[PDB]
Amino acid sequence: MRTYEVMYIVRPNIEEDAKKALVERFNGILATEGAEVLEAKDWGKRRLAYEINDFKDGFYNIVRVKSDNNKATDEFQRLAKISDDIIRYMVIRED
Amino acid sequence: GITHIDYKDTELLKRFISERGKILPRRVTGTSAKYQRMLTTAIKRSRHMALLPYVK
Amino acid sequence: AIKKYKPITNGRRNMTSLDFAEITKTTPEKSLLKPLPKKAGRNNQGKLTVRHHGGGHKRQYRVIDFKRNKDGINAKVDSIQYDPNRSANIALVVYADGEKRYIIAPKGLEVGQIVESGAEADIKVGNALPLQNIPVGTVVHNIELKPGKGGQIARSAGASAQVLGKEGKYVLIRLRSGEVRMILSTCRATIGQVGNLQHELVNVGKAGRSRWKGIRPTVRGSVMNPNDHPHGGGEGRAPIGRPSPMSPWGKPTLGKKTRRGKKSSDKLIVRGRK
Amino acid sequence: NIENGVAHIRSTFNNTIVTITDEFGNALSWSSAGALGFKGSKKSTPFAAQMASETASKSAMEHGLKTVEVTVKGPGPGRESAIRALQSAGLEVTAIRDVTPVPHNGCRPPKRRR
Amino acid sequence: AISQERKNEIIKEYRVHETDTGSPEVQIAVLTAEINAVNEHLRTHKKDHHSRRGLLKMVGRRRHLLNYLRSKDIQRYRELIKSLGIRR
RNA sequence: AAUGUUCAAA
RNA sequence: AACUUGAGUGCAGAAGAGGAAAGUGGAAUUCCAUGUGUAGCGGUGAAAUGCGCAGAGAUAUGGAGGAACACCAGUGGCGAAGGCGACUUUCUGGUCUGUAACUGACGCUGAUGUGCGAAAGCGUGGGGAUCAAACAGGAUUAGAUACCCUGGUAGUCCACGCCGUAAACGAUGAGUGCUAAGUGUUAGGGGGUGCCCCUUAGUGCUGCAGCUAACGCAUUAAGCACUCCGCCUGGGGAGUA
Ligand SMILES: [Mg+2]
Ligand SMILES: [Mg+2]
Ligand SMILES: [Mg+2]
Ligand SMILES: [Mg+2]
Ligand SMILES: [Mg+2]
Ligand SMILES: [Mg+2]
Ligand SMILES: [Mg+2]
Ligand SMILES: [Mg+2]
Ligand SMILES: [Mg+2]
Repeated sequence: MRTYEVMYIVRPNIEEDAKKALVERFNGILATEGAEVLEAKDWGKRRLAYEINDFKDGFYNIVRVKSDNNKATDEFQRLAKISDDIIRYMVIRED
Repeated sequence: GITHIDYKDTELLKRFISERGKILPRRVTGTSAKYQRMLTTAIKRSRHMALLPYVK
Repeated sequence: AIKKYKPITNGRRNMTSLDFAEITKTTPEKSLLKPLPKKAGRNNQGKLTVRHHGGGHKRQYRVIDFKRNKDGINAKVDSIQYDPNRSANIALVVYADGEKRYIIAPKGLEVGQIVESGAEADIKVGNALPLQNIPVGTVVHNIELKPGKGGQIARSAGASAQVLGKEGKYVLIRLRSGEVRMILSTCRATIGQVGNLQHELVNVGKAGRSRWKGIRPTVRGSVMNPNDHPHGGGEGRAPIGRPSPMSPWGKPTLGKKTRRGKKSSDKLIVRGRK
Repeated sequence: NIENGVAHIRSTFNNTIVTITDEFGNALSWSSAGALGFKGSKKSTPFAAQMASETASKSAMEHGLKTVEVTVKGPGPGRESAIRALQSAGLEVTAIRDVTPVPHNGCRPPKRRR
Repeated sequence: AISQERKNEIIKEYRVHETDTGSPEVQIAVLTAEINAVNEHLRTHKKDHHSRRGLLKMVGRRRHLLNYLRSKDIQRYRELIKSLGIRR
């Protein structure tokens, strides 16, 4: 009942099997109690408008998640920070 | 009459930032008031995911 | 929190004890208690080396581990138990093999699954895993110094160091007291902050509750007649006269850095206390 | 030392500094009003700028570069008379930049004079 | 606080079948539902203060309506207290 | 952007 | 006994820096690290104290740490008042419009009590980047304990607990009806063709009627009526014993 959109960046300096491994794990983290993933969009690499972490480029991912009990995305918000394949991320509600 | 604006909009906000990197006032641009409240809550979370820059 | 005592008796008047709230007191179980004789500061000869120790209450040593074995094998925290040896509390875990052993207690837990040596294990509270696997920014107690020994760093009540960053064979971890020290990259280090936080807020009040701990009373310098302490006896009271304060064995004691020159660690110290 | 340079000038109300460097920040020859004997608030005149850009610019003697590409620190009264007079050593100004550090309400300023 | 349909799970279960609420016996139920909706919230935010006068004001109106129904018959009041547990 | 005090009695 | 206009509850939608609890980011100041470099930077009316060849300030990269969130931003919005302005999430109060389905006067004001209550101050903790009482040094004057400059401790920062005052100010208590008009603006709702006029709620200006000592207030009254509470009775002495 709360349309959680999340979207995140992946570091450019990886190999592509790991790149299609992260999109498999983090869409299984959201798969706990309602995935509802209507788009796993690899809206691809651009030059982001400034510089972060000596990285001039990034790999975006756009994920839509619908849920009710709203426990699910906070597992992502804990577990995405501690790793370092994701330089920035957002979760934003919409109803 | 244009509908509501998210920060997935890549370039729709860029015509309303200045060439240097700051917002335009409503006096300068000439739209309504509510629309630019949606701008000021849109373009900032555009800056948080770096689709639009801080300073040129 | 602490509880405070209403002044009813002129010794009790300001005394504030520690109030045991989160304790789930089992009788401390038989398979780990190891007998500890007291010794009152007298070495293998029998003469007094360090002063100010003496008859406390008869304690009992509870063998806990720090060289955490058992990779990938879980544990359930049953109960939190009081310990008289150290200052932090202690916690009993039970492995899935069926073995019992104690660990020191992190900040918040009453049951749950924590694992050890978990090189692939999520960094929750109390979870323990080798050092280069930790991301930068977290806090950490119970740190090894030479690998495989059993930690000597941040075991007290409340203290927690934190990782500033990495090198590749070392890290740059900054301790509780303000130093910044390189440690070797493959070391166990239990995540979290060690519990029992209000331990220094106690205000023991009576003279006996330092004497029950086993702390015999000291005696100051400038009362002794001058063959036992360099601030010797003078007429009346007396200013200390000598151009610094001094120890009983004739060393200066007020602002004199003493560490043994080199001793093979100064290339690891980056920044001392300030 | 070969034929390059970015110009870092500042101009506060005291001692407008000119310092030209290479593509990195390596200090060919800095110059000031203070190396010249201006002390009684002629530390900052446009005439103090008139011997500012000269004695740094002409003191190249290793590069004598092709352009200057000024970066203007220091909002103060010696701005444009240090960039017109920079040309008097023959260095071909072609693009200017103005970088003064604007806070975003970071630290509270010192108190008002009286 | 209460949602729409949860309020619908509490409004219809007290009032007489008038098919139109807003009675001096249904407002007490939804007010108490709003109280213990919010009074559990004030346990975990003991720093908050702008929420608390919204609590205390509607406690005021509940004490008004439970001191209006006296003037009609007490037999509504007695078992109406006995079902939805208040004091007094 | 100054360095300048005072005026015995209604 | 009943009725419904007062006040409430339902229904649809509409906004908002209303609060409390976690998390993320950018500009900047300062202090450490190393490059290049050498004779001063900083300072005011003018100058000095302070820092500097043992390697400064200007500048290149990098690290650490705390504080506040430029542009939007506006007689703009929200709260009872103090106040609240980066961004996202979790919990949660309040008001506005239209609608008529219920309840049928359930309301107003409040003596004592009960609570919120800027800034400084205090207690036990932590945190300490810029500022910055006391104080220290240099000028200024006859003297300057000051205004000026270079430093700098408390404090300014967070949690828990007190203190409970201010030009806490529209210097204008609270509630409800009524008496010309223009004119901006914000949040809606209907009518007629991105535009033109109807009313509700706030919020700015100009203005008759009326009151006013005069300045001026004037549909947001200081006008015309009612209801309840707080307060004054010449200034000093005194918000003191
Ligand atoms: Mg004696
Ligand atoms: Mg002696
Ligand atoms: Mg004597
Ligand atoms: Mg002596
Ligand atoms: Mg304090
Ligand atoms: Mg000063
Ligand atoms: Mg005010
Ligand atoms: Mg007014
Ligand atoms: Mg009198």
